[PDB]
Amino acid sequence: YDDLSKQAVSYRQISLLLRRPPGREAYPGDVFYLHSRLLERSAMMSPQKGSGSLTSLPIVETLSNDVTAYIVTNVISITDGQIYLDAKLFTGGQRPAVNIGLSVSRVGSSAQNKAMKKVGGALKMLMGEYRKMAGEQTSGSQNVSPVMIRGARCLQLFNQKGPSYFMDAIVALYAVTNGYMDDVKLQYSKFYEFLLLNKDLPVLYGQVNNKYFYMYNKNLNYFIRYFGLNHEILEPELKKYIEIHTNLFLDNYQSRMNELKSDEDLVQLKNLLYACKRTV
Amino acid sequence: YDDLSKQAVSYRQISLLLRRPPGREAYPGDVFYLHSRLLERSAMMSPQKGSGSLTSLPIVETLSNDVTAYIVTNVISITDGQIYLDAKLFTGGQRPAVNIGLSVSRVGSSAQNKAMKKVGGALKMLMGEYRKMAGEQTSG
Amino acid sequence: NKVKVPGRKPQDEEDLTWAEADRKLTPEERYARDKQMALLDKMTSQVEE
Amino acid sequence: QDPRKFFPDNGFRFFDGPEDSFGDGNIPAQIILTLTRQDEFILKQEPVAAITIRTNEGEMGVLAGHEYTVQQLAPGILEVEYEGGKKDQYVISGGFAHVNDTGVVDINTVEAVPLEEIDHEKLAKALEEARAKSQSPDEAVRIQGEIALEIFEPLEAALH
Amino acid sequence: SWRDAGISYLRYLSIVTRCIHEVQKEGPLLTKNVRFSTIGWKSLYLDHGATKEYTAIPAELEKIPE
Amino acid sequence: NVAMDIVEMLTKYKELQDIIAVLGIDELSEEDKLIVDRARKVAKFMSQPFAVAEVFTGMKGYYVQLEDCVSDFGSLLMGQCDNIPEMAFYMVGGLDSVKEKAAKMAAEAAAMRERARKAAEAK
Amino acid sequence: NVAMDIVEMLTKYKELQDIIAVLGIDELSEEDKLIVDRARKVAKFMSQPFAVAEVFTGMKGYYVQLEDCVSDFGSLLMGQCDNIPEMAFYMVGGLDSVKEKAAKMAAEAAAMRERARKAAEAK
Amino acid sequence: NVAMDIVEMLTKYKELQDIIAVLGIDELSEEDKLIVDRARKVAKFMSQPFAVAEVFTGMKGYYVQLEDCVSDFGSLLMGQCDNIPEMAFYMVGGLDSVKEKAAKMAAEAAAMRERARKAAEAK
Amino acid sequence: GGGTIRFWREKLEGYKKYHQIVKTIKMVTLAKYRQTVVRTRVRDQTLRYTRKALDAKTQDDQEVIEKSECLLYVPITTNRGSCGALNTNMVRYLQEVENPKMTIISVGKKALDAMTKVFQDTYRRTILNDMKQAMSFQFAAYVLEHMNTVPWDRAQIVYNRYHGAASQKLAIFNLPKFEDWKQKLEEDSAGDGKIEEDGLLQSLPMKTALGELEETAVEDFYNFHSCLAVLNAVSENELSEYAARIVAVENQL
Repeated sequence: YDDLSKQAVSYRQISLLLRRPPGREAYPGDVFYLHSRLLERSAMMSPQKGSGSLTSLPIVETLSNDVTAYIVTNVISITDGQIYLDAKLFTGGQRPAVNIGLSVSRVGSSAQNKAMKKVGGALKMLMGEYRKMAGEQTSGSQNVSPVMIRGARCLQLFNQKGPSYFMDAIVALYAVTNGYMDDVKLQYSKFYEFLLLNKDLPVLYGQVNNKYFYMYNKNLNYFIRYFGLNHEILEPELKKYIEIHTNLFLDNYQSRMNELKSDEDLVQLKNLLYACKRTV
Repeated sequence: YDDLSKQAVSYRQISLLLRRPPGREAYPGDVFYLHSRLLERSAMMSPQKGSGSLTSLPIVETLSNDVTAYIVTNVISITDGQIYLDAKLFTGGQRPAVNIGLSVSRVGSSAQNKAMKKVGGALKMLMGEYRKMAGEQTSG
Repeated sequence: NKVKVPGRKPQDEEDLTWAEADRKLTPEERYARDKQMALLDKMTSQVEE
Repeated sequence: QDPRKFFPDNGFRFFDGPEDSFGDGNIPAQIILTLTRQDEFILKQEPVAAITIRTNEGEMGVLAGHEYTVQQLAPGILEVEYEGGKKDQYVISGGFAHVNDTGVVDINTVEAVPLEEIDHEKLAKALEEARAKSQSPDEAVRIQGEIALEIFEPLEAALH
Repeated sequence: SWRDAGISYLRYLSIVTRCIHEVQKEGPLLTKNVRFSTIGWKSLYLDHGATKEYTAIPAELEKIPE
Repeated sequence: NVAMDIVEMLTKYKELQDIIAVLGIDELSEEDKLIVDRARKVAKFMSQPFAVAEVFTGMKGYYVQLEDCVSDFGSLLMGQCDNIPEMAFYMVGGLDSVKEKAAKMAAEAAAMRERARKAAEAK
Repeated sequence: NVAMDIVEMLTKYKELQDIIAVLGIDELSEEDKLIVDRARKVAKFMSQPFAVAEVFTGMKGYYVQLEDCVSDFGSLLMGQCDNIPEMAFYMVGGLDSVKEKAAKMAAEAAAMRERARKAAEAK
Repeated sequence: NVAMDIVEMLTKYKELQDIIAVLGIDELSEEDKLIVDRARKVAKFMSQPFAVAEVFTGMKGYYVQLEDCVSDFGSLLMGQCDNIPEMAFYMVGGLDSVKEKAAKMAAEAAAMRERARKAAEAK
Repeated sequence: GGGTIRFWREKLEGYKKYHQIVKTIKMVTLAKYRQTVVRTRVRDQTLRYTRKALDAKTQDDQEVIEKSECLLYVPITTNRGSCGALNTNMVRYLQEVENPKMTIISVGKKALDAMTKVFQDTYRRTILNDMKQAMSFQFAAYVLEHMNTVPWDRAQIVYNRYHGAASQKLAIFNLPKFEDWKQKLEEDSAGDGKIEEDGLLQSLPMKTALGELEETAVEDFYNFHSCLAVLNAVSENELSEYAARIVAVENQL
């Protein structure tokens, strides 16, 4: 549902022209029951009724980042969660501009999957620890904590333009929470992911000891989605893929990157990193 | 009176349901005159009238330490003084949690006794300086 | 040579900060982490001793 | 870039040192004393009739028109004598005395306290401590006791 | 004597000053003067991101630099 | 008395975030830093994992009895547990669980320290 | 990319304005004051004279071309032009005009210094 | 003119009272301490009694005319009445009455001196 | 609209609390300034023979760099901020004077984060006096013992001179090297007395009488006077800090 505030302006027009009494912010008063009737139809139906479902992703415009307007409160009271998009972060560079402090979900682990439950349980703790430190201008540049590193890398990974496959996300977040992407600098956090998902380095550089685990098939997702990476068979192969990817990266690409001093090559690299932020 | 803010809400209900013209914060205009009908009956009577007296201690609840509200501004405009309690002091062990700077009695010393005027003048000259000193000193 | 200011560009240094996190509580967090690390190190020594 | 926006002053120039004289042919009648502890003076260009300093070579005595001589001050006492015949004794902790032919004295020290601010009772305790420290065979304590005794012995001799 | 032991003239002056501060009477002047002998300072130097003490030149007067 | 003392401490805690935000922790007395750390431990300690919040927390709930609920807060009120770290109080029940979590965190910290030692030994 | 980086820089400058107006620029880290000087140069550069406003700005109007606008902002973004003062970016179009204005201002400031020297000598 | 000069004097005295609490009265120049004394005299001179309260406090009231007040404040601004102390101006009306108070103060001090001197000399 | 008014009310209370806090800082700094101003009556007398010994004509830089091998610049910064432009102007002077042969040993915490980000390799360390106990001759002895780690050929001690409560300007002490000072002392003791710079004093009799003085005593003379110079610098910067903080706090208010 695109802007429901417009759906309420239409109801206000209809009501007030029909000589209905106004209310708060000019609305008739029963504009809450409107969205209630609309959104309570969302459900995950019982097996008696076919195990069907329909998700609802209503959209509400906001004026100067206020959540005090009548319609916004009426809808937050109805909807389970919310995905708060802040202009200060959109304008602040990062896109999508979700604010985790104000965005929540009242379903949690039960919605997401086995493979994603463990990663989210790690990421929630990492972000709760990183929120307390991230306000500090990094001064202990070598004395920085692991959390300050992993949280920044995860925020880099959160930058997107389009969607991402499940297999193309769990591995990228696993490398962050487990610290495999700690030696590379922040700016290269997404070029790393691009090579991790679309340019298999061990298959290129010949370091192929893993039996099956490679990020080219796109069908391993349905094994991760069932067994989970925290399993006897996927965990060691995952480690013996990511560690060689990090090693080959740090050796060949990171070293070549830091050696750039020319303005032309530096800008070429800059545009490449932004492009990797976009496509991935 | 515990308390007149709710008396005002009741008057507002009675008025609006009877379609009396509304006003600020959906209160009628003469809601001030209501409390003046009441609080002005409090008085120290004359020696021609038995020398009786009626004191009043009207309570009025604030919200987020607001004093610019309508009922509060009216009762302050009416009363012969005021008492201002604070929650920041109620939580800090200062119970009663007064705010001496905002608490006022226009009846300053004529109410006090012979023994109390001296002590109260001393405590005023003490607290007026204690406030200036504690406000500017560090936490340490 | 002047300054290695951080930024989004690779020649610039890491910007580990997060605009979402508040700066008002940062000094209290710094002091808390320093005190906690000191206590943990002292506990390491006390457990060995 | 701005071409040298800053042009700092030399701090030496904020002081007013005496200018030495050759062949002036006039002898001062009374010196102009200036005693300074760590940074602050206790006396600024006071007329003084005489002064008496202690050194490693021995005790010296300065009067008006004394020859230009610059030398250490051994840690001990320092006597000033005004034109009125009175006196003022000061304990010091090293320094350098700069005398002038024109009649100026700059006794720059690290400390300067009158004898009146010292008590013999408190001194007697420090004496045996410094002595027994000198007895202890250890380079860290022996030298410290020697220095403390070096400053205390003239005090114990002068208070008596 | 203390000369060849390595300690400089200025540490010797400071020790004599500390002794004079010990012996002198209780009063305002001693309150002014104890400040001029007590040891509170340090040295420090920045690592890549952290602080570290440069303890090669000690503040305590008994010791000798190396 | 314990409740009123905690409520009296937290108001000073507010008045001291008012200051630390500007000056810094260095510009407060040690008697003030003590109550700052105590209130900072109390605020994190009064957090509690619930059995219903297993979905969000991923941690089993704890049922804290009232008597233990006073002995623990009073022990923290009078400095009886100041050597214990701060985060050990985060999202636990009684004081026994706090000491368990402190022992845990010290174990993982020694693990990171010796792993850094072995990483320096390796390269 | 240049536009997004410019917008990010101005976002940080807006957050730092809350401190600059209260304390001052001196209480910022070296990185932050560099970011402030750069964002101030960006904001001043964003202004340009128009032919319509010749009555007011007292300057001939410029038509900054699109291709020349990106290279200028990118050079101002990569630190390629930091020795230029801030006021050189005010009410100009293109970095070449900025350098011309900086030359004019430097010449005028020098000439004022030699004029003051001549006046002091004659004084 | 007299009123505007008094307003300027009082504004300057406020600025200097925002310094005396900082530095001290000796930090000011010889001109500034003069206007400080004059402004204190002016402020004490504004204090006027009232015939309304004459029964309560006992002191008389003074109905001072307009032009006489102008001549008084002009004399006090011109400095031709500066030898008079500050406390004489307190709670009086007109320059022709503060002089009575000053004569009373001087005679009372002389009487205390005569009393004390003879009391010490007799013993 | 309720969120807007609540936000503005919270910002109002924040500014009020911030105001009284800054007012408290002003009171503390005022107490320290009223203590330290007692020095102003008594200063300006201890360094005059030090001037006479160490001072030389204004030597242009570019010749000093070619003459020398490792200069030294000692900036005396503060321990805590809200001072003004003292630290920033010191850093600006040094990056104005920056040359391949320099080394920086500073005094203060604010010289630790700033200089290291401007001067990567030349900056070495700093010295910190927690000002609970007033500075001393042995603090300057500590600073000399730190400076002497280098075989420096010239030491430019930068500091802030307190001309008045509204005037805290820069100032420098250009200290020579001991061996060079002794050689210049001899070469100027031989020839006649002729000043080569206005405002400079003749000291030929002093430069002879020091020749009458033995070697160890002349080394002690040098070190003692350099220590007094450092001490005057520290005291003047202390007072300048406490005087400029009031200005940089009233403007904040």
